[PDB]
Amino acid sequence: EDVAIKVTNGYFSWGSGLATLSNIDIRIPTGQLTMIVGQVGCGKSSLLLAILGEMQTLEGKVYWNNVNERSRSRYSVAYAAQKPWLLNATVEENITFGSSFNRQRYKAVTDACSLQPDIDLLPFGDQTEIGERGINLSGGQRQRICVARALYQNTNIVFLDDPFSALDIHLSDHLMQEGILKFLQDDKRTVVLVTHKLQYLTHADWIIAMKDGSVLREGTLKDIQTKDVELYEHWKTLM
Amino acid sequence: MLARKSIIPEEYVLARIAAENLRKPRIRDRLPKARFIAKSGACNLAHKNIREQGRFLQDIF
Ligand SMILES: COc1ccc(Cl)cc1C(=O)NCCc1ccc(S(=O)(=O)NC(=O)NC2CCCCC2)cc1
Ligand SMILES: Nc1ncnc2c1ncn2[C@@H]1O[C@H](COP(=O)(O)OP(=O)(O)OP(=O)(O)O)[C@@H](O)[C@H]1O
Repeated sequence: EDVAIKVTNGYFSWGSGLATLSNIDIRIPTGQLTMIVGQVGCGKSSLLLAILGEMQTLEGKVYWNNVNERSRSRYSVAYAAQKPWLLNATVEENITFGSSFNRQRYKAVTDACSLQPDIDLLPFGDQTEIGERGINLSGGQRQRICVARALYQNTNIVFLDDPFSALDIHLSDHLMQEGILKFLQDDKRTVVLVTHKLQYLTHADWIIAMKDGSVLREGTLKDIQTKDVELYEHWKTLM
Repeated sequence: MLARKSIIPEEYVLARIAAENLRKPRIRDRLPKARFIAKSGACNLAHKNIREQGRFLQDIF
């Protein structure tokens, strides 16, 4: 039903040898905003990747049944890792990423990404060649371009990994939260956001926790805050 | 004879001005719209895959 992924693996680890994703179970709600957040150092990015299918699964069980599901994930999940990747093409071509042009979708995403002054200040606007072997930009700008490209798509499922960590400022993080709320929520696109800042968890349809392994279910915040882990509530509310 | 057989110096030729600044991609070199009948009153299409009916000696006459 709501669960868009299903795993019960005993180990899904990189390379060969001792596991790093040992003994996990997970489920991602449909239309969710699962905020997989934990201590920095173990679990998150590797979990997202191994779910994408780019790790040496040692004890996993095959289960991928979305709404009407299935052959190898059967679909295209947008993505943006902790390091951005850009084509060496125009900003418009970069964002479009091989799709039908749509001034509505593109304009809404440009407004929701707050990159307009950067585009205006470039010598040719969205027609300017970007990326390596081109005009070089700052890390926050590149994060914005990557998340904008991952936004304007045709994929019900979505993924992210620390999209605000390299942002220009926490004010820009609030702006990106507002844009995600305005555009993502208008649709029914499964989003799984990840960020080391715990303040932004509005409408948390699920909360997966990681500390050398999964902690508990992706349940609501209300049941989470008093599920025999009060230190979690203290740490999250205090900061 | 054998101009540039030695082929080491490449992969780092920096982008031209028209490359990085994106002045070259302004092509504006669209082909003209295909007419159906020319201005000279001659129809100009291209029929293809027509089964050739050979020739006849009557054609020489
Ligand atoms: C001219 O060589 C010879 C002279 C004398 C003798 Cl006894 C043997 C040879 C010989 O075995 N030759 C190898 C065959 C050969 C010949 C000439 C040329 S070439 O036309 O001078 N150079 C080019 O074509 N380069 C183009 C452009 C970029 C890469 C693609 C090809 C290229 C290849
Ligand atoms: N692509 C990779 N190949 C091999 N090892 C990796 C790779 N990515 C991470 N690791 C290692 O595996 C361990 C688990 O990484 P994990 O994905 O949990 O990092 P993370 O929690 O996302 O950290 P951060 O969010 O700071 O990047 C880490 O110690 C890391 O050094």
